[PDB]
Amino acid sequence: TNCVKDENIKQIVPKVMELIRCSYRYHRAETPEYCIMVVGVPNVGKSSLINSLRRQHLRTGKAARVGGEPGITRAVTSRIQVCERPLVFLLDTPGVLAPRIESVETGLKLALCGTVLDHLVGEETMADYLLYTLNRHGLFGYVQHYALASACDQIEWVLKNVAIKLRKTRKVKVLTGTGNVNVIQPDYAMAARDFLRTFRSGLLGQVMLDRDIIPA
Amino acid sequence: GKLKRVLSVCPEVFTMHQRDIDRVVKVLREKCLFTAQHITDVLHRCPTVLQEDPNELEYKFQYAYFRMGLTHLDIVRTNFLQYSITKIKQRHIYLERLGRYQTPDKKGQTQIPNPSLRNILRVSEAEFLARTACSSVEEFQVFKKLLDQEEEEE
Amino acid sequence: QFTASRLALQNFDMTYSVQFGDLWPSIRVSLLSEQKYGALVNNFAAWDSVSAKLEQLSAKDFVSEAISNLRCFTFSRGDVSRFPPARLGSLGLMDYYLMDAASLLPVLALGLQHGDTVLDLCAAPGGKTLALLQTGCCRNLAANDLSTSRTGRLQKVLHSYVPQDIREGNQVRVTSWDGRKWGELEGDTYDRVLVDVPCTTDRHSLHEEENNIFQRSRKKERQMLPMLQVQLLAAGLLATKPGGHVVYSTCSLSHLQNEYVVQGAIELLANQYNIKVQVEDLSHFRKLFMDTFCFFPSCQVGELVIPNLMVNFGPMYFCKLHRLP
RNA sequence: GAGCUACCUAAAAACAAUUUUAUGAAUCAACUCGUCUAUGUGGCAAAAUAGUGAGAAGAUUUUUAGGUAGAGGUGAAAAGCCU
RNA sequence: CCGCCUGUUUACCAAAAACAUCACCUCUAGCAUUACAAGUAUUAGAGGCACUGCCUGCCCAGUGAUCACUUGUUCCUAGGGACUAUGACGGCAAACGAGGGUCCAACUGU
RNA sequence: AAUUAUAUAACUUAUCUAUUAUAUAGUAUAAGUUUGAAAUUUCGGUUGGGGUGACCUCGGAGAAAAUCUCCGAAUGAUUAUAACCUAGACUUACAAGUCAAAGUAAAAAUAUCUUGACCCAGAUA
Ligand SMILES: Nc1nc2c(ncn2[C@@H]2O[C@H](COP(=O)(O)OP(=O)(O)NP(=O)(O)O)[C@@H](O)[C@H]2O)c(=O)[nH]1
Ligand SMILES: [Mg+2]
Ligand SMILES: [Mg+2]
Ligand SMILES: [Mg+2]
Ligand SMILES: [Mg+2]
Ligand SMILES: [Mg+2]
Ligand SMILES: [Mg+2]
Ligand SMILES: [Mg+2]
Ligand SMILES: [Mg+2]
Ligand SMILES: [Mg+2]
Ligand SMILES: [Mg+2]
Ligand SMILES: [Mg+2]
Ligand SMILES: [Mg+2]
Ligand SMILES: [Mg+2]
Ligand SMILES: [Mg+2]
Ligand SMILES: [Mg+2]
Ligand SMILES: [Mg+2]
Ligand SMILES: [Mg+2]
Ligand SMILES: [Mg+2]
Ligand SMILES: [Mg+2]
Repeated sequence: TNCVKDENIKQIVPKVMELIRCSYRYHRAETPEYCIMVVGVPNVGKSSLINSLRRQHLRTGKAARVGGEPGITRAVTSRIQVCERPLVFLLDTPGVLAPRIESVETGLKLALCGTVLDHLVGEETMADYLLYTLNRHGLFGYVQHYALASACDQIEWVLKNVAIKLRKTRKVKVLTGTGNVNVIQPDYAMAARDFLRTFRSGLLGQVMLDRDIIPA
Repeated sequence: GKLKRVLSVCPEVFTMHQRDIDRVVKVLREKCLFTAQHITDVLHRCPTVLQEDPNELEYKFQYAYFRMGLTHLDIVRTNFLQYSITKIKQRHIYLERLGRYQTPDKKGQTQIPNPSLRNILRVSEAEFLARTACSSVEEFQVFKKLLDQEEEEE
Repeated sequence: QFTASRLALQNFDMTYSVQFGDLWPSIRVSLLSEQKYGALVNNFAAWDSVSAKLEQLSAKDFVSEAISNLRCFTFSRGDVSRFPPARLGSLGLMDYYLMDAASLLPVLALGLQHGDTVLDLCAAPGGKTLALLQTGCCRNLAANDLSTSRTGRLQKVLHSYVPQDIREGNQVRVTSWDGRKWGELEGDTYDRVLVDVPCTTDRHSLHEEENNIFQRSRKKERQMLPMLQVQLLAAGLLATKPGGHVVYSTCSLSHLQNEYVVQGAIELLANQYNIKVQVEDLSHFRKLFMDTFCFFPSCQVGELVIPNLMVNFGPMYFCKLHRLP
């Protein structure tokens, strides 16, 4: 389902209905309101899904605060009415990742989509990962978008080009052999963010980060 | 043209005393709470309303408003007043018990799709039973008799 | 804040709508509109007098017409007319009892025979108990009801409708004790044991406001009804003599409360007490009363007279159980 | 009791320099306000001081005289203000 | 993230995401000698609401086809006449902010 | 929420004028009705505290007389119709509630079985 453009969101409620019919309800067998609960990792559209169904069926409007950065929804909230005919309510909960991610790569991928705050990874051991997978998967779109000379696979080079294109520079203290000196330099940090923020916006192309793991 | 149709259906608008004309309008505006423009539609669309006891007219509006969920605009646009209470109560109540109708709650929500008010009243009895209620003709005829007794024993 | 009737209506919609499919609409208007009463003559003094007057009103005995010794007058198909209130006869006995025609069928289906002792484990006021008195084929009718107030009513009903000679000291006997305990009190004693368990009384609970089984406080009792019903049915089955017949009757349509109860009882009786009870076919009964009753023919065990605005006699579920040994 | 304060009526005032333009535009004084921290807490002060800040040609600010009064007045609603 | 923006407020613990705001929308009123107003519906008053663009609910007699039936509504008694030629909803726009979260650079006795 | 409400608004009957063939107009007021700006007053009890529920009086059974465990009554039908009067007592804060010899009178002894004050309104004689 695509929350922003309400793709395939209609189908969810019939499946939840049919899925519930097979199960038992015990203590709640007499209640006529079907209350279901949404969970997941941060920035997966979990809060948005509340609003997309809130409108698609009830045609009322946004009810849960939808935000780009992870951590917007903090505590388990009250029910939010979603439909009237089946009378379906939703419980919204904060995104939980894991006490321990499995591998350094999964954790690196899990930051690509925006699930974990980027500064916990630095945003420099992650921009590199984009160039690898972007080149590996063949999506040579950053060259055209950033008007780069030609394809490359080195962060220092591409981020040098991206920084110049965006006209962004810093005053950075470097430590030479005769003592610290402050030298104006191109923003490698800023380019990494913008390079990440373009990828996540989908203007760099469609990706399948987990590839050759799904086929098998 | 509004006067032309009004005069034909209700010739006595000119001849009725100012008491009757004022009383009908006062109810529509002071009690029913129809907007100034809507009232004109009521007078023109259903001229016969001018000949109905104010209290009787008010009841008809109340029944729809509260016991059917129709909005002010719905009543005006569908010429709801032109119908007779006896027919209204029979058709609505029949469905309200069959489970094919429901009175919107506080939120305005209904757990079933109420059929169009046109279907409730505009269509013929055979059309109403076959499609909206999917019931046999006889059962309705029996229901009409039972309905009357409840009124008598009310 | 739904009232007890609101909850009863709400609960019925979710369950019954699935049980019957597309008949729920029909079955739903019948329960909320009105009921149809069938008059039963007292057969003691006015056995002829009441019959003549009722016929002039066009009411006809459905039991007698079907045969074409109980006789109960009901109006014609689709006729909504009522019955004039019962009056005290010349002899001092009421003219007739007005009851739901459906209530009579269990009694009529119980296959009463002369010289048969009959037990009513839960004898509700009048109803089936009064009808059994009307038929002369009784020796020692017994009646019980856990509550004492209703039995007080039962005694008045008997008094006004049964001559004192028939209701002699031992001819009838009214004891207000528990029904499940009856399994031990007597055993293999009464040939026929009519057992009408306390039920949800759909038609009543919808209209009724006071003492409604669907009240939130009474939730405790409502859940446990299937358990209590099984125990009461088990008590009667033990009491019936070898080769005896019992009829399990219930006012509701909840399959959990009508069809499984009898099957349940059978298994519990089959295992714990090492006895076998075999059901008796009532299909012939089904075909006889088609004209003046509306029942859906899909009940695995027993029969179930759904209501219908054309007829409205119901709702009842009567199952007949014969003890093979 | 409207010499405080809220709003209003009438008659009057103030706004440098710089850049934009042709402005409830910009930088920033006078002026208006009171963001954040510290001091103070019978204190200089029954709400201040010192810094740091927001606006600063406008729905700006200020002066004088008049009006609305408690079952009420006033209110860009804080149940604010009315010594 | 929230609010369109400059503005406004709980003098003395809250300056804000609250209030106002142009724009948009609904309702009420056909009129003069003390307010509205020495005005007249392109006006006035009461009240709601971000704008712009984009979207879709209602509602829009039925079938023949500007024509006839079936309906509908009335009466006279089940018969006979009379009459009937488009939206309330969502989704998003830069600029600005002593608003509330976050990051990096620099900077430092934190 | 209860009790009001010549705030405004409306109608109706009078009152007072105009007219007119009876009649339609108006109205320094009175009496109604409708509308409700307002006004006055109140916020029973028991329940770790908050939803809902519930429960509050009397009678029957157990614990066995302090709180707990259970059923019922705000009557019911039957009837011989069950009078008046008057010792001594029971019960009891008060209030209410019980039993009853003797005498007289009706008849030809008998009522059998299982509950709300005062005030204020009524009804008949
Ligand atoms: N392109 C795209 N963006 C989406 C979609 N759904 C959500 N987003 C983006 O994801 C963000 C919203 O995330 P949200 O719905 O709050 O999800 P969440 O998991 O509940 N948030 P949290 O991290 O607090 O747990 C916004 O940046 C929004 O634009 C989608 O279907 N497509
Ligand atoms: Mg002043
Ligand atoms: Mg200047
Ligand atoms: Mg400026
Ligand atoms: Mg400044
Ligand atoms: Mg500024
Ligand atoms: Mg102000
Ligand atoms: Mg407020
Ligand atoms: Mg003061
Ligand atoms: Mg703002
Ligand atoms: Mg500002
Ligand atoms: Mg303050
Ligand atoms: Mg201030
Ligand atoms: Mg501020
Ligand atoms: Mg402050
Ligand atoms: Mg606001
Ligand atoms: Mg601010
Ligand atoms: Mg740093
Ligand atoms: Mg005393
Ligand atoms: Mg004596």
